Amino acid sequence: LPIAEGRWLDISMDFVTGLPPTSNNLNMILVVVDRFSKRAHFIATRKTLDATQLIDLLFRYIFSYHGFPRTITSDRDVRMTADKYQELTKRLGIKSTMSSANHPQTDGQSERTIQTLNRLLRAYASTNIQNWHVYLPQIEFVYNSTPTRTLGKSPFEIDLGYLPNTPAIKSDDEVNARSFTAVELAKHLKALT
DNA sequence: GAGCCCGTAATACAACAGATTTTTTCTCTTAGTTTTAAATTTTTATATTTCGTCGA
Repeated sequence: LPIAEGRWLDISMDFVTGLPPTSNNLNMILVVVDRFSKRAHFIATRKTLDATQLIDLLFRYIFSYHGFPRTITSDRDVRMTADKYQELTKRLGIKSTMSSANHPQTDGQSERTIQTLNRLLRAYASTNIQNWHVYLPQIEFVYNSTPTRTLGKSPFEIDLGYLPNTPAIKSDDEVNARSFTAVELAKHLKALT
């Protein structure tokens, strides 16, 4: 699919199920992957919270509070083939670009994130049933800070510039400790783009 | 060629592809039922076993 845009104007998301319940939360995987920077957010949820009517859009917007996208790529799921979802996205100026009747490879990068997520979920899933909903933000923070392979830079520092706290600045420069005056961010952030 | 060390660095290969209940015999395990044979008495002559005691 088209390569990249201005910091996740193209985006992907998908669902996987089979997760064990903790508070009647047996979906808990609404993974949204910031395709350009591969920031790859995923927020806990459930099947019965919404069906794209009341609360699904609300945490979709609290994710989208950090920037509206311009293109979705998703599956033929009933939570996104509804008339309510397509029309609201059209009024938002954001395309749908659904899948092709059990062809999840259109959502490949989100599903590849899930494949990376599942291993880390098993790593952090010792307390499988009792209390583990605190681990998804932990898995997010670990996975974003870890450098990938296809780009050589961690997806956290690709968009935000700097790395998270406890600086372990590499031997390139001090440029990854970019937390200072913001009027010159545009030039080098476009260079990183 | 010929190989070796070591230090980087490419490199095909595979996982994400809704998850769960059933379906049909089998095989330990563990608790409830059923039929039946057996623990203490008389007893009667027979015999052998094994104690138990006594004797010069």
